Amino acid sequence: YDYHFEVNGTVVRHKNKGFGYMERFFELKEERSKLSKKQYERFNALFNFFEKNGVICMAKDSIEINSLAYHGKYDVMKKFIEEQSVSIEDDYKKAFFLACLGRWEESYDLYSNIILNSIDESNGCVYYLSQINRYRIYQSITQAVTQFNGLGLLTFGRHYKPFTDEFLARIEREMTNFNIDDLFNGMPFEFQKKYKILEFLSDNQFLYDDTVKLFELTNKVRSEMSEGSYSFGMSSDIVVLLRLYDNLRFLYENCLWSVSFHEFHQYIRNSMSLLIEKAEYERTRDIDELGFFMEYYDFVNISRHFKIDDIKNLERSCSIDKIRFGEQEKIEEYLVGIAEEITKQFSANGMNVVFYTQFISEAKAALYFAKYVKLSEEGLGKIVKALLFYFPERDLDIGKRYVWLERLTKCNELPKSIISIIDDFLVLQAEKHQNYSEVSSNGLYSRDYGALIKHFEKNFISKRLSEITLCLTQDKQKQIDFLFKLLPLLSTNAKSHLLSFKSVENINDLMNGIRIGLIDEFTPEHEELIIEYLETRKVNYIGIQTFSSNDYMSTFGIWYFLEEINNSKMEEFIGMDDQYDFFVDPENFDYKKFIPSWLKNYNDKLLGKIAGNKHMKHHVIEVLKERVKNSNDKRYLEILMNYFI
Amino acid sequence: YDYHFEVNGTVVRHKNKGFGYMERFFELKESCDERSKLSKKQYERFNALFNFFEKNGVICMAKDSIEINSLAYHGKYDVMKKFIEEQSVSIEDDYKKAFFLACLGRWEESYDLYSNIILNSINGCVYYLSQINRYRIYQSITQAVTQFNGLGLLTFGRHYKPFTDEFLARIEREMTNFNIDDLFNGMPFEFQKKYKILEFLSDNQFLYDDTVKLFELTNKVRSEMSEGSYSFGMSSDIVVLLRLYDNLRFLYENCLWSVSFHEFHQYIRNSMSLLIEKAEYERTRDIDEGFFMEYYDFVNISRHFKIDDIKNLERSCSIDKIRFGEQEKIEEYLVGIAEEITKQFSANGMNVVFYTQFISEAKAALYFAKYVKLSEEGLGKIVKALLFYFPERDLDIGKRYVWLERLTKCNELPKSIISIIDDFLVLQAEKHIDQNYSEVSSNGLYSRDYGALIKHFEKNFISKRLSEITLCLTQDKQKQIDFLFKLLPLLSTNAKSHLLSFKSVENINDLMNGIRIGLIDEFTPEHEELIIEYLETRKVNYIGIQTFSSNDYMSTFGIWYFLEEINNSKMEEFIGMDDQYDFFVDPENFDYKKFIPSWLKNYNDKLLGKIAGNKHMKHHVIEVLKERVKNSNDKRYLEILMNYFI
Amino acid sequence: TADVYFKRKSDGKLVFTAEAQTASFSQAILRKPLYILKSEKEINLTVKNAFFDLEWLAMTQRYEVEYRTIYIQFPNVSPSGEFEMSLENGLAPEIKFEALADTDTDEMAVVIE
Amino acid sequence: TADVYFKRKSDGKLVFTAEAQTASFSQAISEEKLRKPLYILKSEKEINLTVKNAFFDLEWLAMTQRYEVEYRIYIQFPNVSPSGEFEMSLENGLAPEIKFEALADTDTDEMAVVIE
Repeated sequence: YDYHFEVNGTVVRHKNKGFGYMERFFELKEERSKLSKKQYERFNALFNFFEKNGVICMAKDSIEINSLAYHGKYDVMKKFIEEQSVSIEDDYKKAFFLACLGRWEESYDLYSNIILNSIDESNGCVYYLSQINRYRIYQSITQAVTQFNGLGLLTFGRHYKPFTDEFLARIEREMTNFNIDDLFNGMPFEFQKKYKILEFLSDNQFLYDDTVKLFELTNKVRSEMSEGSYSFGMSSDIVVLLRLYDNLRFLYENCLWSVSFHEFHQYIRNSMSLLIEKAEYERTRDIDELGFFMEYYDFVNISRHFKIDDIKNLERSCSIDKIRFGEQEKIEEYLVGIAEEITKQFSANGMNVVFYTQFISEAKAALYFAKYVKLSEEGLGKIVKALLFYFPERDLDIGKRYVWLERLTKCNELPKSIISIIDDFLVLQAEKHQNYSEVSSNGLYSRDYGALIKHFEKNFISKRLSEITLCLTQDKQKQIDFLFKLLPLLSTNAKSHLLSFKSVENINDLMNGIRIGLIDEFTPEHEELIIEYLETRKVNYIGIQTFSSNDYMSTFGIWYFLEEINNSKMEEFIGMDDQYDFFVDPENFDYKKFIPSWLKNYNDKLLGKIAGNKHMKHHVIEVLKERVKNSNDKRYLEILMNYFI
Repeated sequence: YDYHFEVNGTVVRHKNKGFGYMERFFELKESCDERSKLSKKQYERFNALFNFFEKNGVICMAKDSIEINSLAYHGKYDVMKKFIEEQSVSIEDDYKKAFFLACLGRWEESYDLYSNIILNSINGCVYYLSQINRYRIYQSITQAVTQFNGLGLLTFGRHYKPFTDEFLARIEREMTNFNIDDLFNGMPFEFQKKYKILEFLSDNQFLYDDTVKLFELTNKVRSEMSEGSYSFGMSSDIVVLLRLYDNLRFLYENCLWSVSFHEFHQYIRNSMSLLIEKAEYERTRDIDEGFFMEYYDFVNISRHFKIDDIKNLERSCSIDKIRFGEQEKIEEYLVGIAEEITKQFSANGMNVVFYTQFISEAKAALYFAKYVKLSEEGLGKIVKALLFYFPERDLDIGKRYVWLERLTKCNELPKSIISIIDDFLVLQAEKHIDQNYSEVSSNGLYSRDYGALIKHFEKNFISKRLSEITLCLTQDKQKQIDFLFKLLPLLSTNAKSHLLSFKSVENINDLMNGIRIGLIDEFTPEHEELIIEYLETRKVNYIGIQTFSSNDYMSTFGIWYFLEEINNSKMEEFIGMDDQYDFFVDPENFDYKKFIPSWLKNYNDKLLGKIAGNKHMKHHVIEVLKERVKNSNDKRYLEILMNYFI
Repeated sequence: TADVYFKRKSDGKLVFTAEAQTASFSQAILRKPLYILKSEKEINLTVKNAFFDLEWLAMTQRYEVEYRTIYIQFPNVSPSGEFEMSLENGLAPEIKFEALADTDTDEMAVVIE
Repeated sequence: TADVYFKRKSDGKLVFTAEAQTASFSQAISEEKLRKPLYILKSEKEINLTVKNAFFDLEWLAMTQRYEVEYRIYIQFPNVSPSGEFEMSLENGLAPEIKFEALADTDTDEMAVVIE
C-alpha cells in the first residue's frame, strides 16, 4: 500500500512516507548509464515488466488478450494439447485448454500430475495456480454431474455420464474437506511473502471486490446519466472498461479456469451493457447552452458472457444498431469459426456433451449478435449452413432459427447462395414430413423461410420442392399441407398438382391460403366457413372459462374493420372475446377492457385505418398517451408520432 | 452450512446429511404436546431457543414488518444524552452508552469509553465488538481531522480542531500496529468457534458480500423491469427489502459504529431507490392477457440519501404518487430534527463533529418532508427551524426558499407560517444595511420569492414591520431601498409611496424588478428607451473572442418582442448577438440548427401556446420536441409536446 | 405462489413438480392482401424447487406444464438446457421452459378459470 | 483534464487548485402555479461542479490558521459556495473531491461566464 496504481496506468504516492522509489524510478526510466551492470539489467527487466503490464508513468503526468481460449481457437488448442509439452509451464496452459474443450477428466488428471511434478518449483506459483484450477475443475465436474442427473434428463432426454464413476469417486476422495480459502495460507511463507497479489484467487468468492467496484462505478455512471452532468477527466465508464479488460486479460492470459464460471460471466455482462447503455445515452444527449463503438473484443465478450435473454434486454433498453461495429473482419472470422466448429462437430457423429454445454451458449449468442455485423457471402453462407442444418434443434427450434436467419439477413441482403441453402433446408423439412409435427416456440414455422425467399426474390421457384410436390399423393396429407404453406415456392405445374388435394376444410387452411396469396377476396364459401366456425366457438363458449392464444377471432374482427368481410352476421358473436368487439363495434366496445399491448400487433394499414375512424380514435389516443408517458418502450411513442392513433 | 436460512425466515435443508435436527425442532415447536417429553433441563433450554428464534425470525420450515429498537436509529438525541448521564449498571450498558456517545459526535468520549470497555472485558464478544467500534471511531476521528484541516477551512471559513493534538497523538500511538483483519484470529479458540458469525465484522470491507448480493438482486430486478416478466413467489424486490432491514437492525441494534460510514450509506441508498424504482414501475405496468413508504423508509431516505440522490430519485420516478404511511411518526421525526437544529444553532454555535454528521440527515429530512402532511404546529416548528436557525452555509437563500416552498406543497401556507415568513423577511431587511452585504443564492431565488409566496397564499397580506422600515427608509440607505423595492407588494400604501419616492428605474435590472413586483404593466416610452440603450451598450461591448454569460436579459427582451409587449421595431438591429433572441424576434430566419431544446423548459403556458400558434416556426419546434421525447426519458418534453403540440 | 406440474406429453406421466418463479409473455410484431394478424408471441417460464419424480427418474436412468393458482395450461413446453456453474458450490435447481405452439393447433397457452 | 483555479473573491489570492471532474448545469424552469402581466422569464438556473484532486495553497493554509472559480476556452464563476459534506469510509481514507455550487448576486443576476 505504499503507492496506489490506477487502471489508467499512473501511480500516485498514497502511503509511502520515506523516499519515493517509484517517483525516482519513473524519471530514471525517462542518464541511466551510471547504474551498475547488474542494476542496469535488473532495471531493463523491471521496465519490460512495467510496460507490459501497463504501468506507464506517474500521476502528475486499448487491450490485446493473447490466448487461444479467449479467441475460440478450438483447433489450435487441440493441436497444442497433442504436442508433447516440453515444460510444466507449457503443460499448465495445456490443461487449461483441455478444460476449455470439455475434457474435464483429462484436465483434472493433467492438473494433478502438474501438482505432482511441481515439487522442485523455483517459485511455486504454478503449483498454487494448479491447485486453484484443479479445485475449479472439480467444481465444474460436480456441477455438470448434478445437471446431467437432473436437467440433463429433461434436456437431451437421455443420461450421459461423461465421467466414469471411478473417476468421480477418486476426485471426491481427493477433494474431500478441501477448503479453498485456506489454500494460500497453507503455503510456504516465502510464497505468501512474495505472491501476496495471488491471495485473492484463493477465496471461493474472489470477484466480490471487482463486483463491488463495478457496482460503485455503475451507480456513479447512472447518477451522471440521470443528473445530466458532464464528466471531464477519466470518466467512470472508462474506468469500468479498463478494469473489465484488466480482469479479462489477467484471468485468460494466466490460464485460470475461474474465467468460465457464472460469477465471471455475470461480472463481464454487467461491465458491458453499462458501457453500452452509457454510450447510447451519450448518443441521445441533448445539447445545452454553456463516441463508443464495439470492437472485436467487445463482440467476443458479448457473445461469450451474454445469454440470449441478456442480449434481448440490451437491445430493448438501447438501440445497438446505431453503435458502429469496428474490426468487422475479425468479428466475421470469429463467427465463421463458431459456425465451422458447430458444423464439424454435429455433422460428424455429434459433439461431446461436456463441451457442448459450454460452447452452445456462446455459439447462440454469437449468431444472435451477428445481426449488427456485416458478413461476406462466403462467411454468411457458412454461418447460414451451420445455423440451419447443423445447429441443434433442442436449442434453436424452427421459429427461433428463422429469427436468427432473418436477423443475419437484416444487414446483408439474402444472396443466391443463401437462398439455395434455405431451399435445401426447406426440402429437408418437407422430407421430414411421417406423423411428425413442427412445434415452434416462436410461432414462425417453415412457411416463413419460404416467405423470406419470395420477399428477397419474388420469382424464386424451388426445383426440388416442385419435384416433390409432383410426386405427392393424397395418402400423405402431412406433406401435402406442408407444401400448401410453401405454395409460392412451387412451380406452376407443381402448384396445379398440389391444389388437386388441397381443400379449405377448416379456418387454418383458409389462413394458410391467405398467407400464401391463394386467397385475395372472400367467396361466399369462405364467409360461410368463417361464420360456421364462429357458430361453433359461440356454442362451445356457453361454469369455467377458457382463454386461448389462437387469435383467429381477432383476425375476423380485423377483417370486418377493414371491410374485407362484408357480411353483417359477425355482430351476433360480440362478447366472446375482446379485440373482436373492438373492431366490430368500436363505439360500443366499453374500452375499459382495452389492452394497450394490442396496438403493437397492428401494421401501418390497420393502424392508419384505426386512427382515421374518428369514432374510436380518441379512446385509443388516450391509451397511447398513457402508455407513452408511463412506459419507456418508445414504440408506443413511435406509433403516436407516426399517426396519433 | 447444514441448513439454509433466508430473509423471510424459513429454514431450508442445504447440506445436512445426518439426522435433521432443525426440522424436528420446528415440529416440536409447532406441536407442543411433545415439548413435555423433553427433559426438564432440555425444555428450559428449548424455551430460550424458541425465544431467540422467534425474536430474530426463523418462523418455520421452508415447506410450511421491521421494528428497529435503538435511540440512535430514531434520532433520540435527547434520550441518548440522558442515558449517557445515568450511571451504567453493566459492561453492555457501557458499550451501548459509548455507541450513543459516538452518535452525538463526542468521538473523544466514545473512544475513551471503548478503551475502558476493552480494558474491563476479562462471552468475549463484547471485547470483540468494542475493538471493532474503537477502530471505527479512530477511523472517523482521523478522517474528520483530515477534513477539518483541509476542507474545514474552506467550508466553515475557520479552522476548528475538535480533537486536541494530545488526544490525536495518543490515538495514533495506540491504534498503530493494530491490524483490523487479524482482530478475530487473535481471539480465544472458544470465541472463534462459537462466534464464527461475527467473523465478517473483522474485515475492513464487510459489506462486500452484502453489496454483491444487492448488485445481483438489482440486476435481476432491472431484468424483470425491462423484460416485463411477472414474478410469483418471493420477488427479488422483497428479498432486497428484507436483507436491507436485516442489515439495518443488526448494525443498529448491536450498536456497531460502522453504520455511520459511507459504505453503509451507499448500500442503504442502493437498497432503497431500487425498491422505489421498482414500485414506480409497478404502477406503470402494462396490462396484458403496491409499495408505500413507512416511517422506517422515511428515516432511511433521510439518513442515507444525499440531496442530489433524492433529486435523482425524484427525476427517475414520480415519488409523490407513493403512499406515505405512518405520517404521524414521520412528522414527529421531522419535528425532532427541527428542534435539534434549533437547539444547536439558537444558542452557542453547535457541535462541529456532530454537525458534520447530522446536517446531511437534517437537510435530507426537510427536503423529503414535501411528501408528508405536517400539522400546523409541527409545520410552523419546521419552518422556523429551516428559516431562522438552519445554517447559512448549508442552505442559502434560494435553496432555503426551495425547501420552504416544497414544504408548502402538501400543506398549504397558513397564517402561522406566513408570520414566520414575514419576520424572516424583516430579519433579512435588517441585514440589508451594510453596503457590502448582499444575499446570494445558488438557485437564483431571493427574498422577493418569499414575498411572492406570501402574496400568492394571501393576496392581501400587509407586513407591518417591513412597512414600518419603509416609512423609516431614507435616501442614505440605498441597499434597504432596493431590497424593499422587490418586496413592494408586501409594503403598505403609505410605505409604497414612501419607498417609491426614492425608487427610480435606473438600469434594466431595476425595470425587471419593477415588472416582477407589479409596478410595471405596460412599457412606457422611457422603459423602451432604457431597453434599447442597454441593447446598444451590449452590442457595442460585443464589438477576437466571444463571451456568453447567464444574465438572460436578451432572451427576456426577445420574449417581450415575440409576445407583442414591446412594439418598437428597432430590436432587429441586434439580431445575431445571442440566440433565443433571434428565435423570438425573427423566428423565420433563425437557422434553428442553433436551437436548444432545453429552452422550451423555461417557457410557460402562455409563451408555449404563443410559440405553438406562431405556425411559421411551429414545425421546427415540433421536430425538436419529437426527437427530445424519443431520445430522452425526461418526460417533461413529452408533456410539452402533448399539452400544446408545439 | 402456485405450483407447476411437468408431465410427459404421450404417456401423461408427471416428469416433476416445482414452484413457479417467473413468467414472461412478450408478444409483439419485411414480414393489400387480406389481413392475417401475423404476430410473433413468446412465453418463457422459470421454475423453482424442481424435484424430478422417482419413477420417471428411474425410467430415464414432448411435455406439458400445468401451473395451478387460477388455472393455466401450457402444452408443448420445451425445457431450455442452459447450464452454468457457480464458483460458489451449487441452493435449488431452477428450470426454464419455453411454450411451444403447433402449426395446426396454433395455440400456445390456455387459461382456465 | 482541465484545471480549476480557486481564488479568494476579495483579492487575487489562490484558495486552492484542482482538476475539474464533473460539472452539471441542471438549469430549467421551476413550479408554474406557485409563481396578463409582462413576461419575466422565471428560471431556476443551477450550476454544480466537482474537482478531483484539490490541494490548498500553503500560504492560504498558513494564513487561515466569497470565492471565485476559473475553469481553464475559459469559464469563470464569480461566486461559488463549496458544499462541505464530509462522509467517512471503512476503507481507510485517497482523492479529496471538492464540490461547489455557483451563486448569483441579485444585482448582477449572472452565475457563470464562459468566454473563448
